[PDB]
Amino acid sequence: KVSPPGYGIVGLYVSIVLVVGKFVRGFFSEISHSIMFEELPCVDRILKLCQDIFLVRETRELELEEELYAKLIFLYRSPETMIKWTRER
Amino acid sequence: VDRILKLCQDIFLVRETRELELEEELYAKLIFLYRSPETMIKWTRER
Amino acid sequence: IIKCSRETEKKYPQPKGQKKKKIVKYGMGGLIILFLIAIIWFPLLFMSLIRSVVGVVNQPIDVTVTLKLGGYEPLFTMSAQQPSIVPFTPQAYEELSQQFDPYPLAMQFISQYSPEDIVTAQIEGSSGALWRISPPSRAQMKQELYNGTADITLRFTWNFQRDLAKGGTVEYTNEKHTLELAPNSTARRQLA
Amino acid sequence: LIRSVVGVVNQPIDVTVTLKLGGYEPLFTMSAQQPSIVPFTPQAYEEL
Amino acid sequence: VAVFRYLFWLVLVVVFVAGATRISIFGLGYLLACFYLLLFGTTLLQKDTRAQLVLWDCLILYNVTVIISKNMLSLLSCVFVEQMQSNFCWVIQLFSLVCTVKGYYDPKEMMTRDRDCLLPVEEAGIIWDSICFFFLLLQRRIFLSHYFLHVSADLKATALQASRGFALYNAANLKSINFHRQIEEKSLAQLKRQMKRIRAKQEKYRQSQASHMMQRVLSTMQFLWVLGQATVDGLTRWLRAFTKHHRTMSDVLCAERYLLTQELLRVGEVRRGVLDQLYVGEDEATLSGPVETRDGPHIPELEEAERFEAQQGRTLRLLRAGYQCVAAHSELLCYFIIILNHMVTASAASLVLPVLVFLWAMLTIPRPSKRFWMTAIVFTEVMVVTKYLFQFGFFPWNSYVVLRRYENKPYFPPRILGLEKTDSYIKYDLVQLMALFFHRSQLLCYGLWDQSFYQPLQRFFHDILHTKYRAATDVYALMFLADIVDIIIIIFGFWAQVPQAFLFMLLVQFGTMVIDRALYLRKTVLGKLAFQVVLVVAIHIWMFFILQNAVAQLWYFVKCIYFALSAYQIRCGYPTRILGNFLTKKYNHLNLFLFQGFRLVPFLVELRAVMDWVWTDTTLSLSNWMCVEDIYANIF
Repeated sequence: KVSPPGYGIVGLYVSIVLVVGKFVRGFFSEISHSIMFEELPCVDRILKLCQDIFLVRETRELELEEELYAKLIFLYRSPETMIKWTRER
Repeated sequence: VDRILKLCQDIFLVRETRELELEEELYAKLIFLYRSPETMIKWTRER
Repeated sequence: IIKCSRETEKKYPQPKGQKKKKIVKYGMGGLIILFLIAIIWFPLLFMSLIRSVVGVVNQPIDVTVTLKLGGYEPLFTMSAQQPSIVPFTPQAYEELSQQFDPYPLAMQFISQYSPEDIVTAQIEGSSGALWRISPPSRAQMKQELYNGTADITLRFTWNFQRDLAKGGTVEYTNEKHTLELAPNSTARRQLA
Repeated sequence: LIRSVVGVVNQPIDVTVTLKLGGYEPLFTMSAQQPSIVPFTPQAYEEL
Repeated sequence: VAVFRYLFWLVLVVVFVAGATRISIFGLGYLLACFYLLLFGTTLLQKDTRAQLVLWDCLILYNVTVIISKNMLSLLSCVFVEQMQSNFCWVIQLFSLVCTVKGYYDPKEMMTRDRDCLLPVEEAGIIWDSICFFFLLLQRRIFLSHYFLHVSADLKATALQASRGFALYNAANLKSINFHRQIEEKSLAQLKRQMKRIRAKQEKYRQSQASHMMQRVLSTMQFLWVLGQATVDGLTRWLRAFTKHHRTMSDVLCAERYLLTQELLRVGEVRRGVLDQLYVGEDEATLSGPVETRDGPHIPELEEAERFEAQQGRTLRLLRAGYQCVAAHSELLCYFIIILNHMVTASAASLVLPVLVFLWAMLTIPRPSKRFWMTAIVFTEVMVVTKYLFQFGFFPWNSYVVLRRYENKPYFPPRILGLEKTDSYIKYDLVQLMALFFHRSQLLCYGLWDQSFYQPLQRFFHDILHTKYRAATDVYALMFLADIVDIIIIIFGFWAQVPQAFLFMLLVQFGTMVIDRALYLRKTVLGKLAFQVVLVVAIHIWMFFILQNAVAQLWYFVKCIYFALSAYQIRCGYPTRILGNFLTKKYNHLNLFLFQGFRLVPFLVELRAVMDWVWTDTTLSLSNWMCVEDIYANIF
């Protein structure tokens, strides 16, 4: 009878199931690292700071841009100031 | 890391006994322990 | 993203207490479970790309037969064709299964074939073909039989036209089947 | 997975020869075959 | 004692073999005699020599008439082809009319003629008739001995000890259920303490809110003898601890059987006076086995008996421990062979027993009843007789040319129902009969044989299933191991129109695992009943009625282990503390490497975290649930 068209391709099944396996494990297993930057209360002050940077980028007063950006970097360099600056009240 | 296993096993048995206000308050303790590494230094000393 | 999540928590506050979630667990958790099992499940596709149209029979079209006496012309080109090429009845399978009793391999390796695999080819022994001659071919066949002691080789070759429309690539399958003719043998003397 | 079974020789089986005078029949179909198809000796390489 | 006590049931095995391996009407008489004596052997051994010898002489007279009637039908060795093709209701293959003597028609050389042909491989059959004749006369010597006069006197004391054996079962079961009662009460006291600890801490937070040859001869001595012998002795120690629960009560009943024989030596009974001095003068050894003995009311020969069986040496002491394990845990052994012959014979009539095993032998909460074991014994006897029939080439579906037609085809309805004319037609049904009757003999040795019609049985059946206070075990780790081994075997089954059936196996395996975590986390016994019922029915239909293959048999063996464990969690209830992960308990070295190896599998940690979120009843979102369990996995 006619067969008009394994061992070297089921290994590529195991390859793609491992790649998608650790791809889904990206979404898990490392979000305790991201708790301190996403599980935070009232975020009103930092939107005030970011919208300040945006309108300063419009009005070309770029010294204020650098000084507000130093406030952002230092807010993301010190999580206890993140706790101060993101209380609820 | 004895204290944080105490806290996590507290959350698990509270999930069993359905006293879920205690679940939310202990989970706020976990989030704040992972929002402040100096409290991580306090809470994970050796003694 | 955080600010919009906090404002939906403000605009639609769930009761600050022991609120078990109703059906959003089955809404998105069951979505995740079914999606992830489907990621385990695509070897359905990996095994549906294997062994699909296996089963189309190689019932041949033509069968030819030659007989070449040495390096000279064949005596026959009997292209036995349809309708003289006849497939089997199931009683023909019964005939083979009854005629090949004392061999177990015969029974097994005939039972490997379907009720359509094995086809006859009723070859006419009466060729309508003038055997072409020449006085070199005339005399040197006579010399190779009477005077020639070198071994004359008699072939017996085949052909099989197969349906390329039924899949497959190899049309023709042939084998040569040589017997030699010894000097002072009975065969050369009768042919002489 | 590259260049594995490269090396099997294409020694032919049959060689035929025709001579067609115009749109009419050939004068020959000389299917020269085995054993009249003969491979080389190394002395034939020496001859070439 | 091997000969004069245990080589009587071996005789009934040889009677069953002479019935089985040579097939005739007289072989059917051997089968019925074997079935009658396997039923009534425990009362045949307790008779007296004026009646048991009369029944035994009827059996010997039967075997002699089998031999002589085969001589009477060796008359038809000469007149053979005259009666062959003339239909005398085809009388040749009734009595297996074939000869063995050389100077005649030369059988199995005129086998070449086939139209209305004979059976040569079942010969005159006087071999097994003479072997049975040897065993029958040897037992007549045994029943006419004084050694059997000790053995039957030993058996009558067990016939008296049936009631106290059931009393010892009652004592151990009350002690075990109260032991689980103490465990549950202490565990709930711990949960009360810990919940008060959490509430006290957070009410403080409310108030704060308110504010030389020898170098390798050492190897070929130590690593040859001593280390291997230590491992063999460790296996003996493991089996002794495996069946101490049976060994202690058997030794207590052994001592009381000694004293009851010394009471039965001249009288029947006297107010159970042998029970008065037995447990009182030795009570520390009668404390682990017996509990309520003294509430209702020293032996030196057994002491030197134990002292001279304690020095048997290895590979006989190991065999003694193995036979004690077989004799103790024999419900599982009967279940093992009921599964095993159905794994081999893939028929539709061998489906009848393991369906009833998984749904009615495993689901009766204390033990299987009288009714199941009598049903299993009667159905195996019916199946032996009905497979003994249709070994005859009478009817045209049993003929040989159509057998060559329907060779290896699971569509022929006798092959579907289990009527194949193969030489090994009894696959494991002989082993199944000896297993069922041995377990009947153990339960007879103890005290164990005590819109409108379906309702008073089944409502009471579920009333047994949902009102007993029985136990508290968690077998889900072992159930899930068996499910992974099912997946491993199915993926090994793709290493082979058959692979499109292993795919539907994978979908149903994933569906069953999902419903298993659902029913496990929600503790629903009712749902697990319905789930096991639908799985036993649907898998036993879909495998055998629709789809032999060794990997399919091996997948079935692991799956039926899984049915045994799921029914063992139908009984023994659910504990009131599921307690999260099973590897996060011991904090060991190997426990760590099993946990990381668990997370190396691609899609288990995802599904464990998601399904534990869906089927528990918390207030967290999905991402909050993930945050907690990632914290807990890192910290473990």
